[PDB]
Amino acid sequence: SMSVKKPKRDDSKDLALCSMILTEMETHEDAWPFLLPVNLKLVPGYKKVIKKPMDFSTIREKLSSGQYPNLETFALDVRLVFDNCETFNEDDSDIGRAGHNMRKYFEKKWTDTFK
Repeated sequence: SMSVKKPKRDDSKDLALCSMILTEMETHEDAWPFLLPVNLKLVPGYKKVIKKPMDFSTIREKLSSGQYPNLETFALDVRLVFDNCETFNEDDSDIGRAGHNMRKYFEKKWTDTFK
């Protein structure tokens, strides 16, 4: 509350560390569905169904330009990528499996780096 604060957690490396995680996600072999924004002209249904599209290139640009106020807003956009994928793709599809694999990969790196 006013003039009453928990001890200050060091957040000075968060930017660098989120960039590293994002690099590891970018270079994973199953990243290919997620590297670029879904082409809303060429994929029927996407625009109407997926209210907030997100992809790794968009996260990278937001990251690089100070548009994440903290590491939690960064994790929310990563999770959005996989939540969108589960909304639009069957579990038993190459893309559906890719999204489950990548979410696992991310959540481990996240826990190991920050928890």
